[PDB]
Amino acid sequence: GPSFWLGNETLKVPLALFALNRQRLCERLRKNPAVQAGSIVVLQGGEETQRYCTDTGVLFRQESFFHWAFGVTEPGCYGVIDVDTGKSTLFVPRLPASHATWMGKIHSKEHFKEKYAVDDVQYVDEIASVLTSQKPSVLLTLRGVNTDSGSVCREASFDGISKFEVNNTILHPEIVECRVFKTDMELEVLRYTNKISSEAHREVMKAVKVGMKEYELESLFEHYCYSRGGMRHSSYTCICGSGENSAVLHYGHAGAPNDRTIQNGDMCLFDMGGEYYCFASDITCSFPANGKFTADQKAVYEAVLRSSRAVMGAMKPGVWWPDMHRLADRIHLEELAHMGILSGSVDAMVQAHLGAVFMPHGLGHFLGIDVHDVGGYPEGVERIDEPGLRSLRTARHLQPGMVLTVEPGIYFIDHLLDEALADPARASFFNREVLQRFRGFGGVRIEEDVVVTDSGIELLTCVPRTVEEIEACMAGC
Amino acid sequence: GPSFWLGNETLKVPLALFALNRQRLCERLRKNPAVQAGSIVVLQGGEETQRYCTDTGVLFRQESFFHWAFGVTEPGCYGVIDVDTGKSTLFVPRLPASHATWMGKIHSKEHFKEKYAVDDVQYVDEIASVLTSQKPSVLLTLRGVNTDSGSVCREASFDGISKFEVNNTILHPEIVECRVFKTDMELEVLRYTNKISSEAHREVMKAVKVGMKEYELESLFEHYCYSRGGMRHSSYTCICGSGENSAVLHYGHAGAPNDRTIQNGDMCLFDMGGEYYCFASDITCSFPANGKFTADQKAVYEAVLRSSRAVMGAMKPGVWWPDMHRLADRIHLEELAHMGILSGSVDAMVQAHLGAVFMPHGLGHFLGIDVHDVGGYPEGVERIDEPGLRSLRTARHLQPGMVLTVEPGIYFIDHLLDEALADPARASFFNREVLQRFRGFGGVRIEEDVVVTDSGIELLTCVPRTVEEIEACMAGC
Ligand code: NA
Ligand code: NA
Ligand code: NA
Ligand code: NA
Ligand code: NA
Repeated sequence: GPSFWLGNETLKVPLALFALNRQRLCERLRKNPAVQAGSIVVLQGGEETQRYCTDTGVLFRQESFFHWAFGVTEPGCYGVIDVDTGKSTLFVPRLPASHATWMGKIHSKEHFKEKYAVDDVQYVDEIASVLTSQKPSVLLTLRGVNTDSGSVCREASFDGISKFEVNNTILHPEIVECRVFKTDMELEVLRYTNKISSEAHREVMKAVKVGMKEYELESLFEHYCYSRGGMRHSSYTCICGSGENSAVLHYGHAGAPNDRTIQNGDMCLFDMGGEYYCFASDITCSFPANGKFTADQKAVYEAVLRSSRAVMGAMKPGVWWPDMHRLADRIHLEELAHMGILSGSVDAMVQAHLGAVFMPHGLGHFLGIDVHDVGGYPEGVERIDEPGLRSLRTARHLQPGMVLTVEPGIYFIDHLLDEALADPARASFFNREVLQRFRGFGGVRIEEDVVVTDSGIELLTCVPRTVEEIEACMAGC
Repeated sequence: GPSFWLGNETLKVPLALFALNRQRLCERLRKNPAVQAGSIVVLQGGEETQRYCTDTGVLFRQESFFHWAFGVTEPGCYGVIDVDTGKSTLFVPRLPASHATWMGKIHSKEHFKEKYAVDDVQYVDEIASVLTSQKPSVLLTLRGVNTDSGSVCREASFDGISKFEVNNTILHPEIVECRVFKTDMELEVLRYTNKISSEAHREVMKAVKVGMKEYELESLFEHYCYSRGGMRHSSYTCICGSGENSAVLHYGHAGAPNDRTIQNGDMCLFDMGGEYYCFASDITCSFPANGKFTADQKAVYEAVLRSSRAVMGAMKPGVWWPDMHRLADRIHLEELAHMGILSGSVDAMVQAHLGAVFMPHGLGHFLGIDVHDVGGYPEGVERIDEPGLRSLRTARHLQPGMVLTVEPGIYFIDHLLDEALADPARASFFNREVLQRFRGFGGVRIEEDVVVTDSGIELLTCVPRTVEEIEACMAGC
């Protein structure tokens, strides 16, 4: 059948991918004992937006659940799925015949039907009529709480919906759960987003020169991803932290917009990932600006390399994700002790949650259509109220088909260091004369994207990682 | 004093630019007989947003009126200006000390005071208490209708505002009028945005090759603008129309995403403009994909060049903008007749509104902090209900300090030509034996940004324009 493509060397994504998603959603819904026969899933697509009160258009990116189900790139659509039959209907805007002037061809409904391989296409203004005709028992709409933002999903509405029975509680947990497990077709797209983003990271490492602004590398990264990968969007705002900014976890946003001059001796921590057809990638590379690790930089870096590889090697079905977080903590503490920053029993350090002083964020998260993907905390899976672990975006056990980032890091963050040094249960583990050398060091994060397999993981990311590989890459070898 | 700068060769913009805007707004309001003594202007800044229900952040860009008055890059602020004294107070978010875990150093109020050169800085949650202590007579808030989008400006609101007298009618027309007339400091920024965008257009003409995707040039343009000009945003989504797509006026949006392969013999129409520190640029260059104009391409192109230069030569204070639109129409019609596409009396063609068949859009618009800048249709200025002229974004008379685009074009749009050919009042002008050669030609638009001076215009844009210049640029001169 048909495929989404941006030509050149970009990936052809079969529209069958979305058909399979629709089938899987229906299969799950049919197993749910609360679901009535004759139910119809109703999703509302994103709409075109403008900046504030202006007419300045914002580039449209589809809403993630709607994209998962339909793969539709146009704004202003709806999509419905008969649960019992699996039959899909796309609803497209009826554009005035007088509109070929400003926006482009006025495509027929037949064009959209063949483009998206759905069962039927109707106009948005006909939705109440078309639904009334099907005599559904209930409309299943999307409403629930995203566990990363705390936002409530936008439930579909249309002129005439009040005439229907509507259930807005059943669908969200089921569609979330389907999104958690990537199909083989979805994995092909994620391999591709990781391929292009990995190439772009390598180009950035080759291009970095002392004296550049951080944003020069952001620009280069996005230019590679778009011109060579067809990635018009990134998956999140690029983090190009250099020097002390590598310790700033929330960096690159408008209040800290990648505007520091990279200096000789600085570490760089670049967390960037292109998006292709609404599928994410998320990769972080850390390396010395000047292309040569100092002894202290090599020590910190190789500690995170060790925890990265230990977590990847331990991951397999049945592994509890918080145990991976604690595994990384333990390794970091051992290496920070080997380095002389810490002294004493690593067992006692773990008991005092010292790892969270150095890695306050979660070890990694699900990834898919959203970079922080849905389904980390379904009902019955509890957040753990401890330093570090409270920041984890899932406390689930791993299963085949889950896609995770693995992103341990070690940072020297003054607020956290100083808090630990004030606490008698934690202060004694520090050698202050050694820690002093590391104030302003910045931080190192190594982030890989992986898929859980039947026996372990498959790594999607392909960037230089050892000190040797990084130095050779940056030397222009 | 302090300036905004992104380093390297980027423009240093003094924060005194915004202080001057605030002073101008107060001087205007002091002269307004309806403004009460002790009035305070209250503006609310833009807030940080995420994609839909996800935690994926959208890169924050300040709201335009708020930017014009304060130049503040951070989300979540408010700003007030005492009218009688001109005293400015910025209100900033209160971040808890623990956010230093994720954000590095949390900036003090003093930091923001020095950064923005305002008189005072307070936390947002203290706004009601601070205003109460000032004992203002009335708060002047922003509400009015944007004449391009039809949207209503977001009026400031905070907890406790109901305890004050609020006027939401006076401010909008006044602050809009200040924005219409650019200061010397603003013109320096618009000259810079034109310089960078001009260079980037030149790089695109040098790089275009038959066989590329349109979006490869969008990517290159945006990369030049960000890496070399510090332009993180474009002023609007890039329009990169090749071949038939050059006749689609706002091509490049999500539904038509610059995804055509450029062919030998195609015309390209590239409408792209970087934004620096929320100041716009808007430039359109038209040129043959293969670097060599055919006779037909040269004739259409030079017709638009003729109207471009006639309008620029005619613009001066006191000129009614709709007269410039009609001037361009007349020239296009003369030239289309001189190339054999039309025959008969140009006077009769103008009476028949034939110009609007070839140029269905307005001649040009105000430009400033928004690409389609505010103030085109203040109370008393009426829209003209005629083809072409109906699309004008202003019917004002020109005055010194206004900034306008001058963007005549000629396009071969099938549904417009077909309408004309089906209308006995218009059909007779066409020579179908010559017209047939231009079906699928696309279109040409030449867009310059200019400032109205005391006696004429200043051209901001600096790209090759003659056939000879364009061929030389594409040949790498
Ligand atoms: Na990341
Ligand atoms: Na991540
Ligand atoms: Na393993
Ligand atoms: Na334009
Ligand atoms: Na324009």
